[PDB]
Amino acid sequence: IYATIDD
Amino acid sequence: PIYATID
Amino acid sequence: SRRWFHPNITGVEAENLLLTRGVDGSFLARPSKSNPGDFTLSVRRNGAVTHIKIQNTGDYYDLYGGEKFATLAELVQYYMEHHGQLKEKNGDVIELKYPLNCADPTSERWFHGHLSGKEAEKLLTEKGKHGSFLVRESQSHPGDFVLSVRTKVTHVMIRCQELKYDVGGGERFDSLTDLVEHYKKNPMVETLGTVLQLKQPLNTTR
Repeated sequence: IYATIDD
Repeated sequence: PIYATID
Repeated sequence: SRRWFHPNITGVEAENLLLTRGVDGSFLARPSKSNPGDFTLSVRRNGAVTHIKIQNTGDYYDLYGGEKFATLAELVQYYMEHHGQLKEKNGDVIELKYPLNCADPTSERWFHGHLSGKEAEKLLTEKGKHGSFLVRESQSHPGDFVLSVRTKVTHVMIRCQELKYDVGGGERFDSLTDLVEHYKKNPMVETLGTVLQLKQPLNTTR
């Protein structure tokens, strides 16, 4: 599973 | 940036 | 589809692309901006560019008129191979002569182009170190890209929307190399704690 990135 | 039509 | 379909551009960028990289008779297809998810044929004639709308009905494609087709590629083939079937309001004929190829987003060697998640995981684990990274095309969301990083291997979607490159949100970047250079200096953090350090590239071998 591809990964997510928040900011 | 103009479109067109054939018909 | 890369020989003639450009998923991340607009009428304006198609114009510029046809006028710089192309010749009269050069054409491409692209997503529609005035009605998604129709498609649009942009064509170069006698030094200028015209845009033709393709209808997407779900069962076929046509040009809001004319013959109907199962695929976009069959529609494009038809209008390449039957001359005079495409005429403006003035009755000028539109000729679809030369497909304009969708160029790669960069020429740096960490870009692997068509390459799967699994092929990336193999190359990186059996030929990279911790923090080895590459970029490839997305097979789950064609048109997008993926940053593949050794840490186990993590995949981060790179979205391309209106010629901008972001990592799902945050700063949109001019070129794919701006985004990569920027995230080497300033590591990104996955939302499970893992820091995705881009330490060294895993370059293509040919």
